[PDB]
Amino acid sequence: HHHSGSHMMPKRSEYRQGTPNWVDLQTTDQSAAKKFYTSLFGWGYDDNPGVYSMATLNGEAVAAIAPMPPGAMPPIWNTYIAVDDVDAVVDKVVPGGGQVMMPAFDIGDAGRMSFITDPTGAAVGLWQANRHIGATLVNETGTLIWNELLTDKPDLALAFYEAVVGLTHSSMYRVLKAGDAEVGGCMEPPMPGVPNHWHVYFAVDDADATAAKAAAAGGQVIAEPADIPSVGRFAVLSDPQGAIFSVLKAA
Ligand SMILES: OC[C@@H](O)[C@H](O)[C@@H](O)CO
Ligand SMILES: [Cl-]
Ligand SMILES: [Cl-]
Repeated sequence: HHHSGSHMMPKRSEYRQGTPNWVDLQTTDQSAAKKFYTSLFGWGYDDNPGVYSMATLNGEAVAAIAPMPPGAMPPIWNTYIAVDDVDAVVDKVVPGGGQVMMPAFDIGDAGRMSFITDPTGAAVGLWQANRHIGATLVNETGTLIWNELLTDKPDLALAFYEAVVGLTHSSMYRVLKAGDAEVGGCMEPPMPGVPNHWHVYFAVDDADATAAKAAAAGGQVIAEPADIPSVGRFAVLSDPQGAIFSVLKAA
């Protein structure tokens, strides 16, 4: 890991524990990644001292792009889940059958985080906010719309998130809940050779158009645009550096 009123706009100023709160990209070429994600999503950036490049859209923080640490590596989109007391949560990880990959530490005055794996090996950050809460805009076009745990052992994984952050779920595909709020999903991965991981979806107006634009911008279409019944339409894409993520047009 690199750190080593119902109709209102979906602004966020707070995250309940268990809610995915943030995604960031660690990459081999920050400059190039910036241009690519601008091409797809229209992001601007605020560089903060390497440099952590905060992606912005309509005056709101939506994600970030970070440089790699030493060692080697394929670029990756990281997911973070909000927690009230990261130290307390971390204390439950090993008893719950997971691993603490990166022990808890303070990131400037942004917050405090740990990087863990669940018992199925899917990695996720635990984020205790100080100055930085996470995304201040979600769901809208160009922003984070869904976080999905792709794992070959959903119930085992989800028992762990219940024990450690209090996430519950219901089946319909598993929809994850932090209290009464739906905050993400979980299912078995699409193909052999896909590691268990937290998958990142950004909202788009037209999955097909975005997929075409991705290829034209030097990325790759990993899974061509396809419909998910009653949900909408998605494509799985790679940026030109190799980082995989999906785009979703919701119906
Ligand atoms: O519960 C708060 C979350 O931000 C939800 O509004 C998003 O839809 C999760 O994807
Ligand atoms: Cl470039
Ligand atoms: Cl392609």
